[PDB]
Amino acid sequence: SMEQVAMELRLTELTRLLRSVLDQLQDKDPARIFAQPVSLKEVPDYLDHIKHPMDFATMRKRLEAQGYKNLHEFEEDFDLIIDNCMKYNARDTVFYRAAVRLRDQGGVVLRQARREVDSIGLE
Repeated sequence: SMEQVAMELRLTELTRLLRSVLDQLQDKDPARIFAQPVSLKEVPDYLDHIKHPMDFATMRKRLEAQGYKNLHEFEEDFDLIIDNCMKYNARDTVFYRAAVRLRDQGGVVLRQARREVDSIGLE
């Protein structure tokens, strides 16, 4: 149907915007600490601690499959990256501190993303 195609175009539009947002957020992780999933070979107990692992590569895979229906779902996954890190790692670590900086700098980006999604009406 035509209505279905129009909804699909809206999803494609949202995906384009979120790709730009994802690129901007990942730029705030210059150390690439959050670029890839935590390795279960190198951290074998990780899933005993963290029940829903997340990372930028995994978000990008979901994004390119148009798997985020709205900004809230995208933000959920970004918050997992930060929140998982701040639980597993202690405050005095480069990992925790990178997550704080990513959260703070990312908030700026997500503030304007929300306005743009509302403004152009993408969800």
